[PDB]
Amino acid sequence: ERIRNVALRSKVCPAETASELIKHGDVVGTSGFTGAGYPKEVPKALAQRMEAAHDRGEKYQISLITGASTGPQLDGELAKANGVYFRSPFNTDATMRNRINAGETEYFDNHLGQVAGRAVQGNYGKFNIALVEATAITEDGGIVPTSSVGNSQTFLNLAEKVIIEVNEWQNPMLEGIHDIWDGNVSGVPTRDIVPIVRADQRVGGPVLRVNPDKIAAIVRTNDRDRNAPFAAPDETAKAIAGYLLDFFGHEVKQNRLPPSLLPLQSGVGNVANAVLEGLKEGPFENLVGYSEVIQDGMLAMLDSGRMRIASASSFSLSPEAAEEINNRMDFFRSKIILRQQDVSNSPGIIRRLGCIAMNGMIEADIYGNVNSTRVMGSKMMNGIGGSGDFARSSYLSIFLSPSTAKGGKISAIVPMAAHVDHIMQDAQIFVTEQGLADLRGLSPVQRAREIISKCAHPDYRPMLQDYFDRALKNSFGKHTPHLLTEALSWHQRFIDTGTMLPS
Amino acid sequence: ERIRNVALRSKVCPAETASELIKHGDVVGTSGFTGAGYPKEVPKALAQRMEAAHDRGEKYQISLITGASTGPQLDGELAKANGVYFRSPFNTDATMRNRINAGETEYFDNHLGQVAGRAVQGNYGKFNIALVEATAITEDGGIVPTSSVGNSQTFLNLAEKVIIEVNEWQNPMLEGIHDIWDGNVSGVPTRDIVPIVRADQRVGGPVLRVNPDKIAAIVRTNDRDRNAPFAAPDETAKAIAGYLLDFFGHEVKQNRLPPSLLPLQSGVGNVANAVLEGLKEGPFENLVGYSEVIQDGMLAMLDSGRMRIASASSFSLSPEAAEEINNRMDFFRSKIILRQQDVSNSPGIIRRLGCIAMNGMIEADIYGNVNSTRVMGSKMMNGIGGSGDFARSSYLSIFLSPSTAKGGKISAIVPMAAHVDHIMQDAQIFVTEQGLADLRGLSPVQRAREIISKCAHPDYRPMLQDYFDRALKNSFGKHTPHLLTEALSWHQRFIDTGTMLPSSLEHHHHHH
Ligand SMILES: CCCNC(=O)CCNC(=O)[C@H](O)C(C)(C)COP(=O)(O)OP(=O)(O)OC[C@H]1O[C@@H](n2cnc3c(N)ncnc32)[C@H](O)[C@@H]1OP(=O)(O)O
Ligand SMILES: CCCNC(=O)CCNC(=O)[C@H](O)C(C)(C)COP(=O)(O)OP(=O)(O)OC[C@H]1O[C@@H](n2cnc3c(N)ncnc32)[C@H](O)[C@@H]1OP(=O)(O)O
Ligand SMILES: [Cl-]
Ligand SMILES: [Cl-]
Ligand SMILES: [Cl-]
Repeated sequence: ERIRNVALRSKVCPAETASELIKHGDVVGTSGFTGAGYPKEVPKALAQRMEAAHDRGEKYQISLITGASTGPQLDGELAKANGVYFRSPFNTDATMRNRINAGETEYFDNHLGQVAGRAVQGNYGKFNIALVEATAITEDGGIVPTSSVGNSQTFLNLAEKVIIEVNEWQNPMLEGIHDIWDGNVSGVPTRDIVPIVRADQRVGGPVLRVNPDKIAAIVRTNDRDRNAPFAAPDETAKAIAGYLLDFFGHEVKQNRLPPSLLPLQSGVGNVANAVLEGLKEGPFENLVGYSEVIQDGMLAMLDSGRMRIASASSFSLSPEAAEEINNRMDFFRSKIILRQQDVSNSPGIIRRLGCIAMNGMIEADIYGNVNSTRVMGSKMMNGIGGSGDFARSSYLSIFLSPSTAKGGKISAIVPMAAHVDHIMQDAQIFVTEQGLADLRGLSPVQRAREIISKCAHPDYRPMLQDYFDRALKNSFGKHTPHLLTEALSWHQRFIDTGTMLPS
Repeated sequence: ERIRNVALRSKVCPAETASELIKHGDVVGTSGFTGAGYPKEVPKALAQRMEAAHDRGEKYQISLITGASTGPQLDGELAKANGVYFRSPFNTDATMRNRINAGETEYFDNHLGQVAGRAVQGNYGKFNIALVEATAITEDGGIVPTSSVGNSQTFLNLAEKVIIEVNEWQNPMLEGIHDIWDGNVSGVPTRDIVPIVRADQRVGGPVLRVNPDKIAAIVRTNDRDRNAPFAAPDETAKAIAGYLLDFFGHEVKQNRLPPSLLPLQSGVGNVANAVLEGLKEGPFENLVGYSEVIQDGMLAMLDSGRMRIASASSFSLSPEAAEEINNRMDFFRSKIILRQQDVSNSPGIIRRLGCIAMNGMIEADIYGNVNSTRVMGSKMMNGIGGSGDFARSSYLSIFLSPSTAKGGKISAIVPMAAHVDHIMQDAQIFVTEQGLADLRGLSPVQRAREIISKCAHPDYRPMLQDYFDRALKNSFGKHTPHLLTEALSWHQRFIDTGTMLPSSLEHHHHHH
């Protein structure tokens, strides 16, 4: 029995009835982070009732605030129903992405570590509903989270009414893996000092806390987390990993990093995951993770023993990896700590621990400004996520990408980024399959020489050098030379012709 | 006597001789932050010898790393001499700015709170010289800083050799105003918890620490800081301050801020001065500053009790205010704390205290991304400074600017910023003399509607609205609509014609 508090069993009701607690205009905070631990059955019932209401000519939309990305049962279903008027902070569902890029759902991708604080400040409005997935409800009424923690504790604090989905699909042995801190991380200033001084330090307890009087409904569910698999590292990804591992090796040899490196943060995506695959058989032992997420590769690192322990807010496992950890939860449970996302992504803690940040990117310009989010400057991919949290706060900020995209039709190194998420100051190292650019110490024109020569694809490098050389001659100022008549012209060329390569 | 350690008196020597310790190629770390507490006599002597070398075909340049901005005697003299091959992290000297924008001095404007850490990591190379201005040297060889702390403790730690300038112009009773911590803020990980939980909290001691064996020279000096003329509020600044104070008043009446607000950070200038004058007149009490700087307007508030404490790394005072804080240093030393800049600008502390950040800007685009640094995308003004430290970490991030620049020929609200320092996520409130845009809760298209309607100048609003409307119809995606063919075209128009305003001899979509 998952609901171990006998009194709360009287609150069990159908998902459909529970969804009726959610009214047009409601601000709804949910569990869910990188396709892990989001509610499933209540959103589906909601979505159907929304569609019905729209047909009758009744407005029915909500504001949906999450930990980060969710899954087809939540973002997918509600987007199909046209039922979300505002979404924050991070999405990876294709149907919701389409709503966002069509202007049908309003979207703001906050820094993930800041979302709890902004919610408490009231930036999203009053929380009408918290909808949280649980593994179990303890005898004293504690809510055991599932495969993520995210913002669930904050949403439970803020919400007028609480709906809990108790998901029998989730592993009962997850209980104990979470660390939920009682202190003021994201509340009214002055905030508390968070006493984490080692990446493996537990400072909290295993359950979310909530006043039982606020629980309006408990829904028994049975449905799987769903996420995409990662691309098995190809020649490009392996080349990137090789350059980065060589780099770490040199840093250690020059005594600029310990032999066990520093706590590692590995971002979302295939490239970051391939680096981890490299590290699992690498020359750095006793590694520690202090990350936003644990992807397949990090789990692989724990398995090989190269990494001793990993801190994160969530799992981001492929279907096959997810099945792996559940068969072996007793081996992995002691190697993993799942924290609130305002703690995993705390800039104070990230800087204190000296994290190494490794993140993907859409594109960088020749001066090493980075776009993580908006293709051609206007079309959202996923969101900034915690990449800003970690890039700015880290000891070393590394960005990783194939040098081209769309089968060579796009250069990932451009004259000017069409959108900036990470400024020059927040990016020190760039790696593509062409090589590695170490920008420490360098002015912007010196950054450009390194990025162009080390990272750009041979198809595009002469064009980039041509832009830079002519900018140096003709730019308004020479500190960060640009030709404004053509800075964004490669992007426009792609829009116009389907390729950044001239005819 | 300012040098109270007898042994160190033997290292006193003339400025010119001290300057000979600095060699071509050297990396030099100096005191100096917002025009306060930078060395003066040794840089002047160095510049002379640099020029003399150059005249004989001999190379002589240094790398100059500071706290932040310095003044004519340092950045000015060395720039005139063409003596600086690399400069970091922040400059406001006009001659040095010209070297930077001509490509004669390489420049990187690091986040001010990060500079110490990157120096310790080795990003600037090995420090050959630390050149630091002092009020006094204590009996046990402690170095009492002057009108700023900046990065001086880190530079003293890293440098192979140390030169101290003891400046008798600086009031002796500055001793005690500084708080220097020996804790690991910017050293090798894992770093220490910095335990500051109140803006008035001291965690360290009154002196910089240095192994006396590294002190190669001490120079007796007597010269003024750069006390920039008071920037008297004009009507634009007063309007901006008016909107901001009205906003604060409303936040308090809605219980989203205490009647004592939260610790305040402001940049320097016209607008900040108007805001400080407004606070002195307003309905708020028990104010607290946690900032980079002490500005003129604070002294009156510390005097009256309106402000209880001001934390900063430096003084940023007019001649009037600078001489008044001197004649009353016994009083003001109890009301002010000067900290290392890696503590004044610590993101963890700024967030913990819940600072309200109020910063200037070159321009913002319609979606509320902010340029603080690079005019037309390529020409450096001053540098990012601590604006990223505070904007990102603050409880509320506010950007304040006239809606136009260059006598109306530039719009400070543009289709696309030519350079970005602060992304949308780091900017919640915009204020111009046209009004205040509160962007909390808003998507980028919603941000644009508020920025265009509240902040843009009437001469530019129709052009902005036209760009936005056509972008909404034609952009590659509609999440942050752009027209890449014309996104930077207002900037190019300024480069080519000296104005962003269009000619009616040509078609423009908003004219119809
Ligand atoms: C600690 C917080 C970490 N979180 C974050 O960094 C969140 C933001 N980052 C991200 O979303 C991902 O890292 C990125 C930026 C999408 C990169 O992901 P990744 O390493 O898996 O890259 P990958 O090369 O596989 O490309 C992923 C997608 O982006 C597309 N893409 C990547 N670079 C692109 C570019 N320069 N232009 C256009 N599309 C691009 C790529 O085509 C693919 O989309 P489709 O499958 O074709 O629809
Ligand atoms: C806590 C750390 C705070 N530190 C920082 O914010 C450092 C970065 N910020 C800064 O340097 C300043 O806030 C800014 C952005 C230069 C604005 O300065 P300010 O608020 O005193 O405004 P002000 O209108 O006086 O402008 C300063 C200069 O920039 C120029 N300027 C301002 N906006 C401009 C624009 N949109 N286009 C071109 N020039 C512009 C202005 O003409 C003036 O130049 P001059 O010295 O007369 O040749
Ligand atoms: Cl650097
Ligand atoms: Cl801290
Ligand atoms: Cl917000």
